[PDB]
Amino acid sequence: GYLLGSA
Amino acid sequence: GYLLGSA
Amino acid sequence: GYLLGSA
Amino acid sequence: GYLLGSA
Amino acid sequence: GYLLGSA
Amino acid sequence: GYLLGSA
Amino acid sequence: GYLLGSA
Amino acid sequence: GYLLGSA
Repeated sequence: GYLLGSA
Repeated sequence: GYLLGSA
Repeated sequence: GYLLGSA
Repeated sequence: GYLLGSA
Repeated sequence: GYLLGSA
Repeated sequence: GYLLGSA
Repeated sequence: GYLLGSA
Repeated sequence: GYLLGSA
């Protein structure tokens, strides 16, 4: 699984 | 922000 | 924040 | 299992 | 900032 | 901060 | 597994 | 198992 994000 | 997650 | 967990 | 996070 | 994690 | 753990 | 980030 | 983090 993976998670990709900007903040 | 932007988010993409998958599992 | 962002979270992804799996079990 | 796994856990991925930002804070 | 930016984040990518995978497991 | 950022976290990834797995076991 | 891996984690890549900027802060 | 492993743990990877920033603080």
